[PDB]
Amino acid sequence: KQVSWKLVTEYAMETKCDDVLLLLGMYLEFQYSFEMCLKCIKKEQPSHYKYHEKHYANAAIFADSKNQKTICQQAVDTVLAKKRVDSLQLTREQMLTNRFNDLLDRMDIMFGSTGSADIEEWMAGVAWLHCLLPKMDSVVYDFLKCMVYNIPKKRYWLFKGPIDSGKTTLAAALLELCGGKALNVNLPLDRLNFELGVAIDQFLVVFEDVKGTGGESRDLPSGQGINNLDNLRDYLDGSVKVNLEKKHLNKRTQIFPPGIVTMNEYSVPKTLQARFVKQIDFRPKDYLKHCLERSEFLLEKRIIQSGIALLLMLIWYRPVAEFAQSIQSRIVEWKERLDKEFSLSVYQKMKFNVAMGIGVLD
Amino acid sequence: KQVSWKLVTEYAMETKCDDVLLLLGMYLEFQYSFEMCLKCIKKEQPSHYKYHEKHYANAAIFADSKNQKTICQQAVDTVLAKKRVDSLQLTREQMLTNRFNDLLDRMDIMFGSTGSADIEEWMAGVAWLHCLLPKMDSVVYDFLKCMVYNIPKKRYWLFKGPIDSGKTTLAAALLELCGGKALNVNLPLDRLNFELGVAIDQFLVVFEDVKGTGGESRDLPSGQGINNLDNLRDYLDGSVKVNLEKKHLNKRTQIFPPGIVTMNEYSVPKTLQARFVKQIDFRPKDYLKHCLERSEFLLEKRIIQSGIALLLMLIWYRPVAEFAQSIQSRIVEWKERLDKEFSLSVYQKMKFNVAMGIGVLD
Amino acid sequence: KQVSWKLVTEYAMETKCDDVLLLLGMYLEFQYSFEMCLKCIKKEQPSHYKYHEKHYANAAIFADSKNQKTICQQAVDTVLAKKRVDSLQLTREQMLTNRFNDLLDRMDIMFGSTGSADIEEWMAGVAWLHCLLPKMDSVVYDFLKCMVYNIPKKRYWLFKGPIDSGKTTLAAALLELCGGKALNVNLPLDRLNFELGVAIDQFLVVFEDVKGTGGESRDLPSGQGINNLDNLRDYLDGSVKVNLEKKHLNKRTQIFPPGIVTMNEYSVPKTLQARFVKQIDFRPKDYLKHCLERSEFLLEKRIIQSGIALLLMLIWYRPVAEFAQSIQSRIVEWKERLDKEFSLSVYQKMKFNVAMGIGVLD
Amino acid sequence: KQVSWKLVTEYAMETKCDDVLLLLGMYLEFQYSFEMCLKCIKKEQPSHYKYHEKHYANAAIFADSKNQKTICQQAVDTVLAKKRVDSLQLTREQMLTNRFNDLLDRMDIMFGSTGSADIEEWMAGVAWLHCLLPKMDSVVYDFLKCMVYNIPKKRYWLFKGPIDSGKTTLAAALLELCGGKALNVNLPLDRLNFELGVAIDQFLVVFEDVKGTGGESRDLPSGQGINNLDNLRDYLDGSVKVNLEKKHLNKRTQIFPPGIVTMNEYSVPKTLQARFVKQIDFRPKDYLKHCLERSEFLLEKRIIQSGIALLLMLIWYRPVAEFAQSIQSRIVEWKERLDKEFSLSVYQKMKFNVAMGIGVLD
Amino acid sequence: KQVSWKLVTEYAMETKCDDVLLLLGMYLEFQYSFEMCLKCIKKEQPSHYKYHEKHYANAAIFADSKNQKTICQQAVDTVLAKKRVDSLQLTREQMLTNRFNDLLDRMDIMFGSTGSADIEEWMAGVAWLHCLLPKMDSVVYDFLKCMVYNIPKKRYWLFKGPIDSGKTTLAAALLELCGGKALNVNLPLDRLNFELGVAIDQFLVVFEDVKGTGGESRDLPSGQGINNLDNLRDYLDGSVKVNLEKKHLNKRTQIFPPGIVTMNEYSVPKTLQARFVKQIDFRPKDYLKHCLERSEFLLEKRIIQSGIALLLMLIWYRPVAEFAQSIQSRIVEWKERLDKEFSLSVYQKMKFNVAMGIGVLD
DNA sequence: AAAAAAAAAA
DNA sequence: TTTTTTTTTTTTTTT
Ligand SMILES: Nc1ncnc2c1ncn2[C@@H]1O[C@H](COP(=O)(O)OP(=O)(O)NP(=O)(O)O)[C@@H](O)[C@H]1O
Ligand SMILES: Nc1ncnc2c1ncn2[C@@H]1O[C@H](COP(=O)(O)OP(=O)(O)NP(=O)(O)O)[C@@H](O)[C@H]1O
Ligand SMILES: Nc1ncnc2c1ncn2[C@@H]1O[C@H](COP(=O)(O)OP(=O)(O)NP(=O)(O)O)[C@@H](O)[C@H]1O
Ligand SMILES: Nc1ncnc2c1ncn2[C@@H]1O[C@H](COP(=O)(O)OP(=O)(O)NP(=O)(O)O)[C@@H](O)[C@H]1O
Ligand SMILES: Nc1ncnc2c1ncn2[C@@H]1O[C@H](COP(=O)(O)OP(=O)(O)NP(=O)(O)O)[C@@H](O)[C@H]1O
Ligand SMILES: [Mg+2]
Ligand SMILES: [Mg+2]
Ligand SMILES: [Mg+2]
Ligand SMILES: [Mg+2]
Repeated sequence: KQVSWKLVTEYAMETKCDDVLLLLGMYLEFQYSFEMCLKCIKKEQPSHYKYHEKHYANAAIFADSKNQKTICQQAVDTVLAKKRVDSLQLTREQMLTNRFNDLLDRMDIMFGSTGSADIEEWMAGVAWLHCLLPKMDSVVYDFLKCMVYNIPKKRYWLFKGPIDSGKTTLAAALLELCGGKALNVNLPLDRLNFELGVAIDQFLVVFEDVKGTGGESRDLPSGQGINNLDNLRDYLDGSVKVNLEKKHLNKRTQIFPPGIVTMNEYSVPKTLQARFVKQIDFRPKDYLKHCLERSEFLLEKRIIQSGIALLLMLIWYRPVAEFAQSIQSRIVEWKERLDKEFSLSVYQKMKFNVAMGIGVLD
Repeated sequence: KQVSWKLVTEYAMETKCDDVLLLLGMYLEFQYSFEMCLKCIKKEQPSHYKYHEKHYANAAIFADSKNQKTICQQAVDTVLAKKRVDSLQLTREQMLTNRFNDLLDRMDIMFGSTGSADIEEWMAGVAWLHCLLPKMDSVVYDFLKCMVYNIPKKRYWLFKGPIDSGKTTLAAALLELCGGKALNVNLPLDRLNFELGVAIDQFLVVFEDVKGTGGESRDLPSGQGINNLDNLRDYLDGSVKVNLEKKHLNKRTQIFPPGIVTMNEYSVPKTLQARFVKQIDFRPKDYLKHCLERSEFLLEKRIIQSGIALLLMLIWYRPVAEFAQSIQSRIVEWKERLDKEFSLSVYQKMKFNVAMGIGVLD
Repeated sequence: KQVSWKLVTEYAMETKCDDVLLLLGMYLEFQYSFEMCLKCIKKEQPSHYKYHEKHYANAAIFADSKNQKTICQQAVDTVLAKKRVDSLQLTREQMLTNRFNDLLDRMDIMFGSTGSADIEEWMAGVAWLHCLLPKMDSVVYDFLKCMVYNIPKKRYWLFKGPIDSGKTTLAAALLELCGGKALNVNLPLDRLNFELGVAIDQFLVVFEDVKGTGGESRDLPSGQGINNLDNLRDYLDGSVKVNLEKKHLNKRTQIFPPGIVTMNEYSVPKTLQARFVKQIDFRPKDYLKHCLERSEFLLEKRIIQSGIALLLMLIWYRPVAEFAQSIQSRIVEWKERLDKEFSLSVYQKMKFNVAMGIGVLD
Repeated sequence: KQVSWKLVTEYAMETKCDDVLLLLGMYLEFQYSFEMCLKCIKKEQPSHYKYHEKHYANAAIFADSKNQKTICQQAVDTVLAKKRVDSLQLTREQMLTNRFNDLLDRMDIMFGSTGSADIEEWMAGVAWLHCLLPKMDSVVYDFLKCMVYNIPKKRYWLFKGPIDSGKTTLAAALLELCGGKALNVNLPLDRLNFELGVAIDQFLVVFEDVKGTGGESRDLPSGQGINNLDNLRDYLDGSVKVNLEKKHLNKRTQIFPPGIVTMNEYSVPKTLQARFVKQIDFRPKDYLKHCLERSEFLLEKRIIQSGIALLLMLIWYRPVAEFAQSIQSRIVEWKERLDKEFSLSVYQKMKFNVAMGIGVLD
Repeated sequence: KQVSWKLVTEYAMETKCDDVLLLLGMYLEFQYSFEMCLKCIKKEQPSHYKYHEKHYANAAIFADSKNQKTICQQAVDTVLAKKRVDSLQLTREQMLTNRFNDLLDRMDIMFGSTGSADIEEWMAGVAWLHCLLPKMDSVVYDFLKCMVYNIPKKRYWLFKGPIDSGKTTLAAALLELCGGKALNVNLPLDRLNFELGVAIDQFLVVFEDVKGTGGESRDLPSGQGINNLDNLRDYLDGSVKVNLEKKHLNKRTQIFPPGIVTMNEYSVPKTLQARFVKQIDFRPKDYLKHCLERSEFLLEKRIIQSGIALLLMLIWYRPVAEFAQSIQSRIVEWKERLDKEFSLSVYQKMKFNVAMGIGVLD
């Protein structure tokens, strides 16, 4: 009997593999007899134990096949095809709702019986993040609205401030919450062309720690990053479709995604400042630093960087009526869960602990 | 049974699908039965609900196929071949007439009972756009005439003015009305051959926010753009055929499209000014800014940069005899629809509100 | 039943089609039955209505085939192979005679019952174009003599003059008269490889706008152009073969074609200038500008740029003995036809109108 | 009978072979009959004598086959697929435990009856290494734990010190112990992309002697290293997934490995210093120099550079409980072997010897 | 019946086609029936009329083939393989003997019964070339011997003299006879290494117009050629193999080819002078100056710069025994053709006329 | 070399 | 017609 190419494509669609080698490796694991397999007995990785029993019959025939990478490439092309359909056909609020469901699925595994995560530690991350900027929940919601509305010159936010002020921390958390890519535009213009091609069909880009000039009076070393962004100001506007490029593929024409620019206090040209709708001035705080070294699980488990921490913040602080109709059902359930496991008094003591620089759980 | 490559060519041709991954994605959605399909029920996308019932039988066989991307490649090659033939064989009047028919089809769906667009909001777009440049309806007709009369060396228009003056706004509207591609020539000169290759068989190009050398007082960052356009000088002239590159394809040779250059008050060489038949000076106006702040639907729905806003402007202001004979009958219907839904007095109140800087609809 | 690949190759040879997508586009239009075919009934395009009835039966089978672009590649390669053979085999007067013969075929369909041109406008172009230089008929006979004789180190002519001097209008007409290609050599020297590849099997190349060095005293931007040409000095001399790379293919070696350099008043190094045969100093005239201004049809119909206008000028001025003995059979027919259209009086009158700076007509 | 592609993939997996030509050469060795095979009788290389008898039947049929590289490519693709699966799915503690197992498998061969090496020479390495830096066993355990926890922005170490001070010695030993590659960030900034592409799927990286711009007054050569490294801030941070590229391969998105920066006493900008957890001030020891001059087998055998000498240090000094529970069995066996072969007095004498700069083994 | 790929390969080997399109194009011309076709009847191209007769049957079946480019590619690959075997395995005498045979067969086409070239003008070329130096036939014959023997040190010749002394004329004639290439060593040292890469696999190289440094006390432009060339000592001597690199390609090792230095009369250092075996003082001759003007067809068809003109000089002046035994039969035929058309008295009169400045050939 | 685009075998 | 094998370019290097 022949290998079903349909079942490989179905597995790739269910797990959302863009990576042809990862799909090959995953599916080859399904060779071995389901009745005994240690990974399913451990329930180690969910993209295995949920799928092995279904795919075992096909994976045994797949292992005999002489064209295995051709099968996996078609399956990856089917996942890339659906992603390009979704980008052109979904409303941008549907795209965010789809990302929130994927994060809520990940939360259901993390905080259940199987998962390692302790919501007490993750909500301590919510408390630490809510102390970073004034009215942080409103900041997050206003960012989401901006990324959803995609208003044709009002699409980018600027994060500015010293070393260890929290810019990359909040940017990486918003990058996981919305989904997107990080781009390093400090590299020279002849390689920059392929860096920008990583934005093809993405929801956000974050331009991380871009360097200007005129910094040596502050011992900030100069670089080309801000001169590179001002050559790309066509891409930051998003009024017209730009032509993105990746190796061997012909150019794709699209509106370049919304995003965040993070920098130290270099000077920004007025032409580029015109592209940024809002600037957030991050300031280092002594108590946030003292709190983190007494609360090291926040850094080790990467809680303060995680989109799941900002999503928990939105669940805790925002009204139900702000979420899209599809997720409001799951959101109401998560609000009940947080009010069951924390009183307001535990959370208010967590924020008091942060302001004192004491360990968040103390 | 057997997969029909012909039917995929029909769907690609009717959808006018240039992208192999988009065609693959869309056609695979037809594999599910149209008796239950929620997107046929909801009628969310016209590229689906019109076609699914016809293509279900073939999409079920396509989903079992091992050739899937090869089937899609030939269909896409047929759509690109149809554009090649049209680009050589049609007069520029007929090419523009076809683009107007395509926009009028889209207007019918958009302003019909199935559609989401309030015609009153888009006619407020016509009012805002008409206040940007004096005699803008004549500017638009003069531009269309200029792009149809592909007169060598009298082919390109220059847009000049400060930050937030309207250059990108109007160029983006003309780009959608006429059809064309935006090009960035601020990137370095070794890489531009593949940027210029996007102009193959396009009706217009727009060279967007290109940067001058010098002029670093006034805080304008210098860049290669204007020198790169003084290079490439025969591309702008269009007396001679230029040679254009796509990856894995031989050098296509054609007269490079006419177009617009938008730039931010840099100094232009006399050699390059000799290529531009008309310069438009965009000037920032306080009342347009305050009008937009109070009538934000214009930016959220992207009305003021849409080709449909300019097409509605031409339908309102130009006499029918200036449109092509084939499209007269459809345009008389639209003039009747606008005069039915709008008096002149409602529209003159809209223009009065724009000059007042209050909300255009108030 | 099978496709005849030989009928597709016969169509490509008949129409001299060397673009693979254009051949696919053209031949697919034959799949509809010719008896109701509007494009045949209207006789719009000769490349369709001549051939549809013959190729219909094969195009129906071709439309069902699964390897359509392979069939077209072989047909295109047959046409490119003929162009390659005739480039190496033909005596260089037969090359120019062949090029005249299908310019005369092109004229014969322009001015016929299905025609779309006025001989008075095209001869008004001849009258205008004859004014541009002293004894223009002798100059074009000198140029064509140089291009057929192709004497080593005596192969190129230099056109210099300020803005709007006529050098591109004449080079573009000579380009169409000989059927060369225009090469932009202002790109970086390491990336001219595929652009010089366009010169393979051509009769001329025109170096439109080679930017020089030291133009600042004249407000002329500098660039790589002249220094690239001086690094191509062996290509200009033509004493040795050069190795030209073009894609889907191995490299072709040939003596590089002769040609024209057009140049806006830059400083030129003696090592370059010393090996052009003749420099023509173009300069503007007030009466030509007012004449073109008062007779817009010349520009709109591309008359003054056209090698058909220069070919008509050769009919009107040169003895019948100058043309090749084989083409004289067509030249003598056009000779009597132009006398039948125009007396010397109306020609001299329009020569006077040009000299008076009034509209060339009447 | 047909060739088993499965048995080749099995050989590739058991050998961990990811070079197509090496796999082809290795499997072609097996075609010659087992009973006669001189490589099996001499027990030359374990990758042959273990596997030949099993694969001879298949290798004879492989040696006749016409698609030998296609067979090996799939087998190499299967090994690379497992590497990419394990890269995403393992915890970093398991990655390090798998590396320690592969090292202990090497140690079995090195110090066994067939082995080629003397434990006393290698343990003299442990004594020389422990004297290089104070509390070296804690420094190495703290390093392992730092690379395993991978705390963002708290995950690179700085090895700073003058000429000949042991930096590259310890870095090479740590790089073999953990696995990883060295990077030369001093290259011109265009090359930097393909340098950084070496970090793909690696557990560590080391930046070997990054040169700065300062310190000409202390006789340190200027270079671009520190300036290039400060462009890579987000690569050192590890908060965001950076987009690495190899030659011709498309961009792969991952968290950049943690690691070590080695440099002479150039000045470090505060933005780059803020990304290093620990500065280890390496300084030259008179006694280590006089010791190596009289114990040169350490250099000849490459003992002090080797991760096996650092692993022996960890087996000697650290409690059993600090190792992963999977490998504790082997660690306990190796502690008993070391206590059997070396009295503490033998090791004490070695350290007293190197402290005096006497030959370690005296 | 099936196409013989062997007959296509045989045609390519007998025509020496490196070119896949030229092979395809010529072979398709054989598809027409031999009894009637015009190119045969004209006897115009020997690469057709010799071969069409036998290849007709194969070309008819080849015209129906679907593989046409694949067949020609294999045939061309055989001719390239033939060249690479000959390149590595021939003696240097055989390489020159093959160049001679190709030139004699090219001569026999030019001068035969179906000829196209006036043997008297080419013999006036011999008379003008012989007058350029004392004992020119000994200069030519000894130079050929030097390049053939390729003796270390005794390997380069210095062509020195005033401006307009014929130095580049004679070097160009020797290049075409021996099959070399020309180099520009004047460049600053940076790009010199890619310039030396021109020499890979060439038989002979010429250093064209080597500018010296010290001469500009006179009108001689000071340049770096001599001091560059002094440093290239190992390339000149040819004792040891040197690395050569073509752009974008890896280095190859070979003995750098023998050659000529062409110089204006700069001072030469003693160390460079030792590496030339002979210096030729070219001097200006007024009677040759006036002879050129009175005979200019020599320049118009470059007879006095063609390799065939020097080969005619060797055929006229040198004995049969000095030519290679393989070619002596064709040389005896060619000697008799010159003897029967030119008496020594008529040829001596040509030399006398040249010596008198009489350009008339008589 | 690695991939995209393209052609041959049974 | 189903299934496997082949060619060529891009990229990279270069400036
Ligand atoms: N506001 C803050 N006050 C004190 N410590 C902070 C703050 N924000 C972040 N940190 C600490 O600094 C580390 C790095 O934060 P990060 O967001 O990368 O700083 P940043 O503003 O991006 N600095 P940089 O990227 O170097 O300009 C975090 O892991 C925290 O330990
Ligand atoms: N003439 C105008 N006066 C005031 N506001 C305007 C005007 N035109 C446009 N705007 C505002 O400017 C925004 C951007 O316009 P846009 O056409 O992109 O500017 P521009 O002239 O291209 N500036 P820039 O691209 O930076 O050179 C619009 O979204 C409006 O909010
Ligand atoms: N001798 C002339 N005097 C005045 N106008 C002229 C003359 N020749 C041409 N023109 C006008 O100049 C326009 C462009 O001529 P063209 O030969 O393309 O310019 P040019 O000299 O090449 N300019 P440039 O390419 O910038 O050097 C034509 O379309 C005419 O309108
Ligand atoms: N701490 C030390 N004191 C004295 N000699 C040492 C020390 N460590 C190493 N050596 C010797 O120095 C040699 C080079 O050591 P290595 O670790 O490569 O130096 P390094 O610090 O990397 N030098 P550099 O790379 O120039 O900064 C070793 O082979 C030893 O012979
Ligand atoms: N003895 C002679 N005296 C003067 N002119 C001559 C003589 N012999 C030949 N010529 C002509 O000299 C011209 C230039 O010679 P050529 O060899 O091209 O330059 P050259 O001698 O290399 N000068 P240069 O390159 O500046 O060193 C040719 O066109 C010859 O026809
Ligand atoms: Mg940062
Ligand atoms: Mg703009
Ligand atoms: Mg011009
Ligand atoms: Mg070192």
